[PDB]
Amino acid sequence: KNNNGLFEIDTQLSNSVATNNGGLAPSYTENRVDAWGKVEFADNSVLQAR
Amino acid sequence: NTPLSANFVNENSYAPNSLFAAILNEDLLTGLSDKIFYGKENEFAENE
Repeated sequence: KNNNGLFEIDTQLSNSVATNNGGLAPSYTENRVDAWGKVEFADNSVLQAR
Repeated sequence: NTPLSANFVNENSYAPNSLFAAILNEDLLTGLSDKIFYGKENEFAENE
């Protein structure tokens, strides 16, 4: 990862990207900030409230 | 014209004897690590 002009290893992102499980791309996990960040959906009760 | 070149140094000033102003790499001042590590490349010769 480039840090203000100097590249340094990112060990968490390295592990995130390298965890592809034999697929072509990094795994998605719902409860983890992985290579795909983390996505929490709103509950369906958002439609009534708003 | 190239850095680290000056083989002769005399002694250091009593007081400020120059004006000075400069432009800084604000990015590199943010990017540099907290701890500087020197080594044997900055030591004086162990014997003559």
